[PDB]
Amino acid sequence: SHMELTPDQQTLLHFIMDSYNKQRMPQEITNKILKEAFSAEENFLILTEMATNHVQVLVEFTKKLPGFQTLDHEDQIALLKGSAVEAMFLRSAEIFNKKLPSGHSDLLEARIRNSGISDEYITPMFSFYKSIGELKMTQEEYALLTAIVILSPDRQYIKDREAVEKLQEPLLDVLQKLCKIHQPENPQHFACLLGRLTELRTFNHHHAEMLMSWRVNDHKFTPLLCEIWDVQ
Amino acid sequence: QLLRYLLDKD
Ligand SMILES: O=C(NC1CCCCC1)[C@H]([C@@H]1CCCCO1)n1c(-c2ccc(Cl)cc2)nc2cc(F)c(Cl)cc21
Repeated sequence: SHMELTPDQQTLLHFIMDSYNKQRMPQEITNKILKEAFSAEENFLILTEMATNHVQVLVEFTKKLPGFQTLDHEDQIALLKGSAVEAMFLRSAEIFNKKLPSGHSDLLEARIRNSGISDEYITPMFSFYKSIGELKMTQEEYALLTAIVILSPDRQYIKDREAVEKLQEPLLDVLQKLCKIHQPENPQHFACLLGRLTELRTFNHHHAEMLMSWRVNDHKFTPLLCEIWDVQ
Repeated sequence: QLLRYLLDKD
């Protein structure tokens, strides 16, 4: 015997990785944080521009998820709308923790704190980012956790939850096996990853409150954001 | 709508 994924699991992981790694110009966000104007308007513009590009990326990643096309079309839209917020926060946590130039963390925080976001929501946002950082996550972990977040059968209303469970279970199984292969000295690693998914769910309520605040302060969103975030 | 288009395209 051995500790390896079976050939079908290696294949499934390969297409999740090929899809996840499809990132046009990853230096762009890094340079925007470092070089753009430091105004409340520019900071908000980075967020809507990055969040819009991310939704496009998320739909392309989602539609290629193993078995996603076997799903009822209303449940497909509900999974995408129900997971968009968590996926954005998980993706932000990934970029936050990447090897970035000196001062990037300080400049990014200076921007987040000048984006019309209340202090009440910045605290759990930074706490989550730091907890993600402590786990020292691989690209495989970020890609699989994102797929698991999208294919969640227990968050929002879904007509056929069993159909969604059946697509999520092999992803959870590939992820647990990768923790046994890549972190064998830490048997509680998988449970820590699942702990982070529990923490991710708190951002649904946080984001709903941030959106209400932005709308009150006459903030504009792109048609694609208005649709996925259900803005009126 | 936009999401349906992005989901059903190609
Ligand atoms: O553009 C952002 N995130 C995108 C979203 C799509 C996926 C890629 C990352 C924002 C912007 C950055 C400029 C100041 C305002 O927040 N941002 C947030 C964030 C702010 C509020 C909400 Cl409601 C959610 C996320 N956390 C971030 C962590 C980071 F490391 C970086 Cl670089 C940017 C981050």
